[PDB]
Amino acid sequence: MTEYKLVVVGAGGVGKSALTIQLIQNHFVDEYDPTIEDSYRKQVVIDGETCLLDILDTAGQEEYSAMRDQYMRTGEGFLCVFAINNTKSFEDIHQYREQIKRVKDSDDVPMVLVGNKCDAAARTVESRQAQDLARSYGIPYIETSAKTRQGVEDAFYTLVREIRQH
Ligand SMILES: Nc1nc2c(ncn2[C@@H]2O[C@H](COP(=O)(O)OP(=O)(O)NP(=O)(O)O)[C@@H](O)[C@H]2O)c(=O)[nH]1
Ligand SMILES: [Ca+2]
Ligand SMILES: [Ca+2]
Ligand SMILES: [Mg+2]
Repeated sequence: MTEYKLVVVGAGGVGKSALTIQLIQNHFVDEYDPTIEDSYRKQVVIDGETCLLDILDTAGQEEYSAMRDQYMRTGEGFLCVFAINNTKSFEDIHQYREQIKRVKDSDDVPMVLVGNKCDAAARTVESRQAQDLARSYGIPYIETSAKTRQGVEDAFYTLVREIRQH
């Protein structure tokens, strides 16, 4: 069966782990335990193909920025996550997209932009602003909530579909 190596990146606290755990384990993690580097595996059927997803959940706390480079090198596609109630996390995306281009040494890496926490009441990043950033990179934008599970499968499965176009 086909294996896809996916990496989830973005600032601290935006919900990378909650998104991943919703996908893999079908529950919402309410507490905040910062991640170092965790890996998950799951067999799924996507568009009639039996796939193995190997997901690397990375640290957003900038103390681990150096260790991240070597883990990210093996990734085939990246989920770049910000939170729609955290303007700085959106402004930080550009940096993660530069780190990816450095570790992969390529300008054409499969990637999806994810605006998480779309259940939150205090939105400061409008959908149009994120669509414009995604358009500049040539990638899809999807909004998610790890809390309600909205968009979670869509975000990960769209990333697989992007890997398949490359
Ligand atoms: N309301 C809401 N809260 C969320 C959502 N996703 C994550 N959270 C909450 O935000 C906090 C941080 O989530 P977490 O997934 O640990 O963030 P992270 O990006 O993995 N942090 P780190 O980079 O430090 O590992 C948790 O309290 C979690 O419940 C969401 O979609 N909606
Ligand atoms: Ca819970
Ligand atoms: Ca985490
Ligand atoms: Mg504004």
